[PDB]
Amino acid sequence: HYQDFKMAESLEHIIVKISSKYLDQISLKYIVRLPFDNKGVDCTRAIPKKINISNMYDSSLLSLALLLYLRYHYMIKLRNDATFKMFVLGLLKSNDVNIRCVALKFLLQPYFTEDKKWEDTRTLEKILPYLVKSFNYDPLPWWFDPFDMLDSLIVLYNEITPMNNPVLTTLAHTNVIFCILSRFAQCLSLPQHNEATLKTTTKFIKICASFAASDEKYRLLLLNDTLLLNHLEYGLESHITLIQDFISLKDEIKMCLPPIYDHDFVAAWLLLLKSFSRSVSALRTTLKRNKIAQLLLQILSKTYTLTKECYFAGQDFMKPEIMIMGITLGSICNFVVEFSNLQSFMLRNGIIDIIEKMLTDPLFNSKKAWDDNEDERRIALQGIPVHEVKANSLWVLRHLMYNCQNEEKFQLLAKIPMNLILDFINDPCWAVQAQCFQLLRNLTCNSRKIVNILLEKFKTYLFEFLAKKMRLLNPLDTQQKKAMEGILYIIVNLAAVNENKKQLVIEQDEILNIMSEILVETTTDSSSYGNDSNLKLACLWVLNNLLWNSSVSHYTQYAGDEFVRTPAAKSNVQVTRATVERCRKLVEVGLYDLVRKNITDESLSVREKARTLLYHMDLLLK
Amino acid sequence: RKKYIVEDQSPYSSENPVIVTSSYNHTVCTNYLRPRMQFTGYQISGYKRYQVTVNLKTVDLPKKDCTSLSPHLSGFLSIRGLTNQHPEISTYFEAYAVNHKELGFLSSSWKDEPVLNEFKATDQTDLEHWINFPSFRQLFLMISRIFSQEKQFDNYLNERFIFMKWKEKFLVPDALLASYDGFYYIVHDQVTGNIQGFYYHQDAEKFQQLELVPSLKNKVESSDCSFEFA
Repeated sequence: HYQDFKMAESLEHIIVKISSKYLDQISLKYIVRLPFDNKGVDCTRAIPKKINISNMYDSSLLSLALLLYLRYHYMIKLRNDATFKMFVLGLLKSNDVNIRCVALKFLLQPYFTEDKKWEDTRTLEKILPYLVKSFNYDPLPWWFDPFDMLDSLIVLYNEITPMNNPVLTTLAHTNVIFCILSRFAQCLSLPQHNEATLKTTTKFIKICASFAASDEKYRLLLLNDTLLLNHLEYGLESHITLIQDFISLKDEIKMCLPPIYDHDFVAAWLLLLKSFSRSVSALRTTLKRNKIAQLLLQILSKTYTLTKECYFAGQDFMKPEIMIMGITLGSICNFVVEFSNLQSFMLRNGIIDIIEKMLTDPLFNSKKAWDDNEDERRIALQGIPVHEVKANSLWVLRHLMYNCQNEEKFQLLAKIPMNLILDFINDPCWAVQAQCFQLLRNLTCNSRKIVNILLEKFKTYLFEFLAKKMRLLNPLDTQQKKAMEGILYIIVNLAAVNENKKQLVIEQDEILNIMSEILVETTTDSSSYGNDSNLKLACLWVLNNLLWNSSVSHYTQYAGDEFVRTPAAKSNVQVTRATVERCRKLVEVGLYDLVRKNITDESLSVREKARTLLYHMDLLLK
Repeated sequence: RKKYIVEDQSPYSSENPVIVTSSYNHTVCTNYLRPRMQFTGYQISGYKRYQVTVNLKTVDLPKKDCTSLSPHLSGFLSIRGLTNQHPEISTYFEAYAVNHKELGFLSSSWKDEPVLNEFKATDQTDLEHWINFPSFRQLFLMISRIFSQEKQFDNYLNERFIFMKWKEKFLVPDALLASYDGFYYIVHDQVTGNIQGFYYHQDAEKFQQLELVPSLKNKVESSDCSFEFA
């Protein structure tokens, strides 16, 4: 740790010693639109003139030292100095390729590490033409890859702001995306291929899948070509044949073994498949093919039987396979949504059986006991992360139970019982917990028997468990916030079943305290939860479900056979006084003033929902 | 015994991540524009009346910055006969809202794209079909003049009325197995949550009304399902 500090100090000293000789060549004549000061330099697209290091040893030393300094300095200044930033911006136009590449790496590092750095789009617009020019140099260093950096920038802006991508808009106006797509179509049509052409095609497939991850324009523009999906199916079929050929000769081979040579190719093809499947029109018109679904299921089964059988090949042979399992399960959980046409196809070909076999394995489930004849498999396959497989499997199970009748729910619980989900309820990975809570929320929706089963598994203390979960999940992380919303909507679905469930919900005191702490948050009090309107809407929906039923509707409104009476027009006095007692308890707790404070809330949905709830409570009280 | 409490080994930590969820600029939905929401009404075509049902599927309403052409609303629209014995025709449709930053009232601020070129008719036709609604007038009393006044409007999600355009894409039961070449001018009221609109096509009759209303359920207690595209 001390040697890292010494190395960082030495490299900073080398950079400062070398760069101070050529620091006087910085010259930029600009205009600020509102003299020897440096105010307003970050308001123009211009960069200072070309700075040339005449000494060759000095240029080599500066390049290598600055690259290692980029490796070191975040663990332990020069980034924040305006003079050094202008020096590197002038170094961008140099003649030496190494200097230009190390300048591009220096300027683009804070966008991936610093917080709230991605709002600086003017620096990105200043930098990007030189990256585009850096695509066009014949001797390139081994530590510089323009494909990786462009893909990283596009993926960063897709993850942060999905609706607005600055890089795509500034590349579309300047005729670069059409050149990239034309070069992709040319690489896919080469008559002779080798390893270098596969790597180039893989990078092109990755950047094209990064184009269409959050924009329908590039999705439809890519799907305008009628020969792309054929090549996708060809790649998946090739990998399936390679895996099957390796399985068929496991006895002769049987330890370091090289991985299958086209794992990156297939991973990039599955990335395109996922990005294409993220839109409903393509799921209903263009991705209607059953061949894609059967190839995905075949890939999943073959990879699982590789991990089950040929474990002697080492971890280097199995890590790409588990990555392929994760990406295939992501694509599958996109295809199994209810309003897609292929959902019954995956039900008919047995996706639930594969998920049930995969989830009960001790490799993925830590609550299972390792059998006493496969200790070598446990030794060989340990250390490989398997969290994404479990999260995506629970995602598939969550999407299966979206807006379905109780027959399908009972069939799934006959195949995959509740004890497995409750084994996965306490995973150290937050994605697995979030998907488990959302799956439980989807299961408990509009069914009394599933709620009774969940209460029987918690023989209660379930409300104490949910209250303990709610007080410790950090709402500044998106997976923990997703789990929090899943918990709140489990409480929503639980209190909308019978009168006994409403009595059980209102008897608790910690849940009411949690609701009062959620509702009290405002613009200035956005510290405990963050003034999120979804949690407020969930709490108002719980309060609405506690006070609404048919007898109250008949009391407060009123004064086959081809013509039946409504349920609100058709014992009601006891239910009415129970609801009035619940309203009086809610008034005595102190949620009425919070409902008024939510009348005075900024967002419109919370305003209208709180207005309806307050009017109903006012009319019940009198 | 309390198995699920004493056996919990989650890494609880009140630290701060690299990127906070407040920086995540996601998309929202409203009270009556939830994913699973049903609307019912009629439609006066020619002189006859039809029954129209709308089932929403995905609602993805943008915010302050939006340079993406992903559809804001999506659903199934089914038209069945009421006066005559006309068979049911059901279609998949997509829809774009009107925010006064990128997608203005007139079809001249809409960008020239192959996916957005089916929502554009004429600035004069747009002005007529929008001046028919009283909420449009109450918005503009509080061609170049209306756009200049449109440039200073507030957030469109905080206003009671939402203006948008609907376009039927294809047929819902089997896409392969076209009388929907026009588009709908739609106004939606959030407080009462009802939908009015007009249907426009050049080679057709003009000013066909919609007048939808939410479909009341048979249980006042409601439970929530969810989904998320990966």
